[PDB]
Amino acid sequence: HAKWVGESATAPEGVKPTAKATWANKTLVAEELAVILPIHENVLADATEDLLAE
Amino acid sequence: ADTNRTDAAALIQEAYSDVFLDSVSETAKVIGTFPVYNMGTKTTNLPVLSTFP
Repeated sequence: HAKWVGESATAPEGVKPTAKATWANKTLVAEELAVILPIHENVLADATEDLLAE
Repeated sequence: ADTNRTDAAALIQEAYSDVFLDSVSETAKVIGTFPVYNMGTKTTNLPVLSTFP
C-alpha cells in the first residue's frame, strides 16, 4: 500500500515508505482409487445377464 | 593287451528309434454313443408321467 507524503528534508513525514509483495504455493497431489471384482467362470456362463458388463 | 570296447566307449555312440513311441489313444465312448443334449445353464428339468388311473 501507498501512503500520504510530506515535504520535509528532516521530519518523518517527508519519507516515501518501503513495502513488499509476497507469493505462496498450492499443490495438486495425485492419489489412487481402486477395487477388484472377482467372479467364477461357470456363474458368468450360467447367468442370463452379461455380468462382466454389469 | 588290446583296445577293448570299454577303452573305445567314449567314441561308441548309441542310436535312437521311435517304433514303440505313441500318444495316448482316445478310448472314450459315451458322448459318441448316447443321445447328447446341449445344456444352456447348470440345471434342466425333465417331467415324466409317474402314475395314471
